[PDB]
Amino acid sequence: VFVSNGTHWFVTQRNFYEPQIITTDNTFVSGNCDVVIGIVNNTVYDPLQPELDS
Amino acid sequence: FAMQMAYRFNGIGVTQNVLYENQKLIANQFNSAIGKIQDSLSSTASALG
Repeated sequence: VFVSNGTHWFVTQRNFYEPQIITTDNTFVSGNCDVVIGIVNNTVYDPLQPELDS
Repeated sequence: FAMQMAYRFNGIGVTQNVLYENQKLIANQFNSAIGKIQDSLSSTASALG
């Protein structure tokens, strides 16, 4: 599930609060932001970015 | 409740984006199907058989 500690957005396993920083590894894409009732804006981190920035 | 029903979809092996991208359709089908229960129970006493 996505959750917020009031400042930052995390994804957690459902049955035990363990906050993981949101990435392309723990999330999957579908479509665009128009179709969903209740979607929120946030960054999603790309683990390949610092590997490509080097 | 739209996030609970996205767990219910994940449980049956339908990927949860299928709910959020069809949420008005799924809500209107649930609301219409709840409408049919009233007509069934009102019209046909042998439903309680």
